[PDB]
Amino acid sequence: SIKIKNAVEIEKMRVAGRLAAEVLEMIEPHVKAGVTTEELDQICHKYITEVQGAIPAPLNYHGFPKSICTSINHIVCHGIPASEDTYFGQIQRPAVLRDGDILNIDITVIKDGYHGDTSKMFLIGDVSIEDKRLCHVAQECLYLALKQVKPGVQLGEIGTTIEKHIKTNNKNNPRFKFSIVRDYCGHGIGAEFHEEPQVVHYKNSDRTVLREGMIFTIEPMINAGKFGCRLDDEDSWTVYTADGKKSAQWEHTILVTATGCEILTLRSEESLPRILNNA
Ligand code: NA
Ligand code: NI
Ligand code: NI
Repeated sequence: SIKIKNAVEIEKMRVAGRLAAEVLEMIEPHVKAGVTTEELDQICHKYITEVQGAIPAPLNYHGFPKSICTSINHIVCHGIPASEDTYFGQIQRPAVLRDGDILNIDITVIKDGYHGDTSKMFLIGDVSIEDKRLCHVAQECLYLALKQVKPGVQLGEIGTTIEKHIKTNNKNNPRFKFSIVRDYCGHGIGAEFHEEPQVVHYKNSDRTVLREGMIFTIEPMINAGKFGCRLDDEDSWTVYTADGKKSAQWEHTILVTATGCEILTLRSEESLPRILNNA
């Protein structure tokens, strides 16, 4: 059952989404070669708890051992902040940022019982053209999906729009060909982290109709190689590309408006409007 938020819930979700964006704005100057993901987790936990008077959701309700998810390079999602690089058998489980890395920081804040969920890519020092393209095309996927959202649109149009963009990029850029992760989806979000509906990022024909007052996440994960992932059996959380190529993701929490959508997690650096009129 999908929740339609009332005026009061929308204003609390607006506050939680602004707070989630603010964490990502605050952390940026700390993100550089030689910093551990553990340090970023400490800086974010202190800011969320002591400055924002909010809660980091992963730590408190999801059984996650830390306050933020930090996914580097071939990590797709749910990277665990740590003070040292470890190994999942022969697979690197990184925690220390190096020149050339891409980094996803995923933030989920609760403020007065409502969730704000968002993530972005950081480019660490001199990043390859390949890796810049991957991060840039992943954000184009999110932006283009957002431009399809308005009351009356079927949910399947989101993944169809993302897969159309990736098929177009693959036709026009066969040196930089990408795939869409199938294992993880966007979701209704509000008083509860995981609400209806599920939002897949690949071509599908889900007939669920978007309505004004629905709030959900769009969070496409784009792989530089094949679509498949592998779960870390040792730490229960770290998701790797099955082929060891890099993966990039961007996430926004969005409110369906009368004529389009509101990006509740929009950041100050983004050249996307806070409110899209898609009618
Ligand atoms: Na990645
Ligand atoms: Ni998230
Ligand atoms: Ni999410």
